[PDB]
Amino acid sequence: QNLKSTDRAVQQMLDKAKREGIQTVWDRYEAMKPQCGFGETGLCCRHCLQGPCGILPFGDEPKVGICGATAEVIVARGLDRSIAAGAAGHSGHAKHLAHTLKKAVQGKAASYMIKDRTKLHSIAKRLGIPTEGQKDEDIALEVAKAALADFHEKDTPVLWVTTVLPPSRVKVLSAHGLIPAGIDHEIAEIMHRTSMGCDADAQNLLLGGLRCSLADLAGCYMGTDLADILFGTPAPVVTESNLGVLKADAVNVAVHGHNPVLSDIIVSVSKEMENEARAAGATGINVVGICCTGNEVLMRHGIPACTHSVSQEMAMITGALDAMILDYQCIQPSVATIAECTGTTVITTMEMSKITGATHVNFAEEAAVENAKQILRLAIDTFKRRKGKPVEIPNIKTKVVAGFSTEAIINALSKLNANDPLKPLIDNVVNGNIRGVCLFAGCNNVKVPQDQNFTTIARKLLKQNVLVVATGCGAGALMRHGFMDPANVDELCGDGLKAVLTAIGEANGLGGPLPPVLHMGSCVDNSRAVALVAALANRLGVDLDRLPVVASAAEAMHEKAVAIGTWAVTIGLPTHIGVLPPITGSLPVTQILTSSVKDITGGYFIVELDPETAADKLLAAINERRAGLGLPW
Amino acid sequence: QNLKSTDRAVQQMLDKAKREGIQTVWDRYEAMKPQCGFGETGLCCRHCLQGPCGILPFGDEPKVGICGATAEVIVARGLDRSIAAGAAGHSGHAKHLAHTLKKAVQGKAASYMIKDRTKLHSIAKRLGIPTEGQKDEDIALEVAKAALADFHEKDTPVLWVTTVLPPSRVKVLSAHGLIPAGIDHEIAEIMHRTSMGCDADAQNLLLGGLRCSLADLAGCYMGTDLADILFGTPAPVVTESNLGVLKADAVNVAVHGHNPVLSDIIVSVSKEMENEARAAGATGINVVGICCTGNEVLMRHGIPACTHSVSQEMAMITGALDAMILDYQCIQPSVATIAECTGTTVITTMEMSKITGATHVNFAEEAAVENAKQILRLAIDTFKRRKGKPVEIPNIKTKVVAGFSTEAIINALSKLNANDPLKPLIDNVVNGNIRGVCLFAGCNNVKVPQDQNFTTIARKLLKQNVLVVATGCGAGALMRHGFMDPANVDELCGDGLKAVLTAIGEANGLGGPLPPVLHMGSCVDNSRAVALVAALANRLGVDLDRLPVVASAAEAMHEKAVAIGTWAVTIGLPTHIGVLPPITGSLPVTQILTSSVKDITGGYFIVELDPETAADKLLAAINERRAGLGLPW
Ligand code: SF4
Ligand code: SF4
Ligand code: FES
Ligand code: FES
Ligand SMILES: [Fe+3]
Ligand SMILES: [Fe+3]
Repeated sequence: QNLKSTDRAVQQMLDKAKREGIQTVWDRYEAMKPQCGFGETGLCCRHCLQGPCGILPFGDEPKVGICGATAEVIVARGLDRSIAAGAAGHSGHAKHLAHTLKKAVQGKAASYMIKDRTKLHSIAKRLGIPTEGQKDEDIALEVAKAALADFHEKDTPVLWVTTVLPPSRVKVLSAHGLIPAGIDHEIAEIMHRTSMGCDADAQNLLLGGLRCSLADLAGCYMGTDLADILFGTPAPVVTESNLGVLKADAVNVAVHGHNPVLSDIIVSVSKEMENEARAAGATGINVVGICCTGNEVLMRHGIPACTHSVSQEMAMITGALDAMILDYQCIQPSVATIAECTGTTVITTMEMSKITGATHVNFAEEAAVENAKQILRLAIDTFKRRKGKPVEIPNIKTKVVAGFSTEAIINALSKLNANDPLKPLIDNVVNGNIRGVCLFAGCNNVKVPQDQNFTTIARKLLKQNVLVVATGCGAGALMRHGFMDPANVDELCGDGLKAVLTAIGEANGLGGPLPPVLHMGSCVDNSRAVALVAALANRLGVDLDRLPVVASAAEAMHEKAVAIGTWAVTIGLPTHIGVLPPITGSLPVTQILTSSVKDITGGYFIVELDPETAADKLLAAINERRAGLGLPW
Repeated sequence: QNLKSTDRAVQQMLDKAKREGIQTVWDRYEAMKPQCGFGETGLCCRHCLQGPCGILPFGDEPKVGICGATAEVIVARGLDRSIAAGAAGHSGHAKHLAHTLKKAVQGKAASYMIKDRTKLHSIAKRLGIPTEGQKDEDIALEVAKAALADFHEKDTPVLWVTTVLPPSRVKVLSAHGLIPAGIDHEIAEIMHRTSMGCDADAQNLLLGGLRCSLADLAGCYMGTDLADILFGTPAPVVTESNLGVLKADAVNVAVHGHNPVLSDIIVSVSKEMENEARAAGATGINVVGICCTGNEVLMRHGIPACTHSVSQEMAMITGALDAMILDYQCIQPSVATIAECTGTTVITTMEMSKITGATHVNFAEEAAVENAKQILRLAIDTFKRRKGKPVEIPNIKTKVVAGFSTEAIINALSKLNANDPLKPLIDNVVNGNIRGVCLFAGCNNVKVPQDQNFTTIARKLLKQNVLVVATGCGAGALMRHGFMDPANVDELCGDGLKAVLTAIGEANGLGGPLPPVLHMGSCVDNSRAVALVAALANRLGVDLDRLPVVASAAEAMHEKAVAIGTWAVTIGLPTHIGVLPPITGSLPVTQILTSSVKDITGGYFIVELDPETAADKLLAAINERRAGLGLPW
């Protein structure tokens, strides 16, 4: 089981699944091997009914697609389509929040409201929207109108790109025609250009991909901003993670997926439904989190995290999960089958995201609280059905400190310098206490033993004094292995990083250091690390491609992660990916994405499947940036 | 060579290619076999880095994707993505025309103008735009603003759907939530819902696909309307087709691709550049057409058609093609390689559609005429370089009567009944002279011997008195085998159809019948047959799914053809596809698309690879509609 996951509770549940004959993601992976080399390398195209076209990586024919598409064209077109799909996911998340805010301030969804008015004012000022003498409701109405308008062509380019990156960075990208014209415009234009008999030049295609990745960034940043306006900006919180956060004696309700719009309401309504759950004979309603929706309610409300990503099925294997409430993205459709063996009620709520065999509750913001009650009532019923059943929850959980938004980080730092809060952090970079900054992002991938790359690379970087922040299921992997527990700072962090974490935490009324890794939220909250990095850039006078900041999608799975890696490259970062992406069938494209892109954006991909090597390479990139600033290392 | 193409000039040029060692689409196809069964059946998914996932059509494992995606989910998601790519192509075509019209009437692109003011007024009235007391330039400005606005969410659904279908049809589609909210909105939402861990219900996914296909329809209809405003509505014209339209003694310039925006300017400017071409020693500039751009200038200006689709390379094999001017869509990137053997200058003109090895001319509407001169000058130079070279143009050409827009058809019919022009046509349906109507649409596919399905099915339907109309490369296939030559009416058409064609043509000052097949334009001008069918629906009081109208993508290749077949099904038509689409790996999805979709839209797919069988099935569907109206058959 140790080749499947490094998580001990996941191993316990894999044993139970094998005992009980429940098929798992790892079993389906085992039945899939050997996987196809054409697809694995990118050398396969189906954008034509003349296809499929396979191109051998090496040897004799076939050497070219039927229409004459070369290997680099096929590879570049495939990658471009996956960037557009990732952009479309983060896009739809943010679009739906934009509609929710619009509905809220127009009196149509009373379950929603402006919870963060300082943020609303910040965003409106950054966008050039006038605040002075305006009603909050009208400022928010303008901010939502701008959000929706960034999806199409207009007078201006995408404001959630051009107003969130330092002007020098915007000038670099715009001299290469990389500034998106509208989010959905870019997605559709990718789909156009990559269809048969269109763009057939790898450089041209990859430039389009960089532009589309920035559309994805805009969607992430939009979603973050709007969820913060709607639901509050995260501040540091203490909670727990892993399967042991489940309780045999409560109604256990997992919120799963990505959009917090419904699950924040679920969190707030379950509090009221406590008394009714307890009339059914439960101790209460125990809302836990899975994947990014879970991270949203962990960041804002301290909801404990049950599990993430490749291991989501294992929550159900305990027999104590009574409801799994989905919205969309990264939900294994297998849950709906597995529920028939475990008694969990799987509930979808989004019209475009349904799974055959799952109960559907048609969620509308205009009836949010009503929907919530209905859904939790189903959960309560399911708990009744397992009154006295034996459950096996592994008694494994870690302590998690999280809620480190960029605003929270800046406030924490301001306790060391109120008038120039980024300065303490910059000072410790300059004197070597902080070697650089590494963002861990992305998901788990069944091909990599779960969390192994995240934890190995993290361990090496922390010993070398790299400040580590994390999002999405990368945050999830690090939190389930103790990396967000301050009590591990001694074992994990080199002396200088230890000193800075201790200084900031003791200055923040915690009596202890900050945790070894700063949890910055969901996959859309990858934009938060942009806002931090951008701010450092601005405070220092230099473009992003000169900062000792790096990013690692250590176990990337989802098309969203490919779009995110591509916009970490486009805004200027060295960007490790720890899973093989479908680029190795073409040397020209690999060369562009790992080398010559440096001469356009300053970022570049680092493709490295071995995590010790990947950590060396990330440390080398950080130290190259240090030397470029004239710093020691 | 006869198993490759049924076109005699294509066979001559295949012989020359084999002689001279030039690789062709058919050779690359031969090197591709045996093709992959997973892709061919749809049972393959790469929307995850955990992939590729192959699912055996039959047998043991693998039976499910790694994430638990079933076979019908994988198949439905693949098909949905190809509908969105087709929609994105027709979408971008129409978007670019919308921007061109906007630029024209704002004084920014003087090479463009309102050429059809009657059409502009029609469109503005159909859209609810006010015409009375308005400047043309301001009406057109409103019409372009509405065009651009149909790409995103707004007060209203997509007007190029809801104002072009009969209200009963709009009510049917809207009771199923199939009315698109914005063209690019639908494309992005498909990309969202089909990415990993989202929609996992085949019915839900296929309903999304129908909605996206209607976005594609909107894009087609928009593109038609705007090109008609900008460039004139086609009226009947006489021209020629096939390779013999090339002339050894002229500068031979092929316009190739889909957007007429540049090639109409090329047509008009080459007239002036005649004298300069003839100073180089040519007889003149001979502009010929390939694929849909060619069909646009054939429809409007009588430009002769050289070739289409699977056989486009053969134009270059003559050695007499001096320039091939591309915009985008269905251009085999092989042209750019083959040009090095044939001396043709391949010129791309669109920023998102470049081919490695081709000269790029950056075309801007604001400098259209200038760009044209530059491009034709390159053509002229290339002609000089082959002064005295031997060329082999096959002396094979057919006579083509074309330009049968819906307006042209209605005018022609109005010579038999001025006050009720659809009535003569309806009368002859009712008395059996016209059995029904069949639209041939789509491309050629290297798997089908070129034009064989189009010509076989056409022959059978014409003998049974079916009125046949055609677009795109289906129009191309029928025109190159004589089906748009009135002199073949006797050999081709049954007695009643012959009588109606003779009556209309002799009433239209032609002294002969109309041609056996009505050429209605490009792939976007598939919308023209909608406008005709809709009008018949409205004139008769019945929904489209009650008319004896059918559609056949007899040799479909491009993702655009899949979107077109899907919106011919969604607006209510029996819709034959003559190439295997990637649906056979899932019986549920095949059942939905060929049977149970009848109970939603009234249309259905007819998948039939044998053309004699396909013609039987199309005749049976037409006669089923006849019986449903209570007619004889
Ligand atoms: S677009 Fe080209 S490479 Fe792709 S399937 Fe079609 S013929 Fe093959
Ligand atoms: S989305 Fe599912 S079926 Fe598709 S590649 Fe990923 S794991 Fe396999
Ligand atoms: S041949 Fe395996 S990915 Fe297509
Ligand atoms: S396995 Fe051949 S299409 Fe993927
Ligand atoms: Fe996840
Ligand atoms: Fe074509």
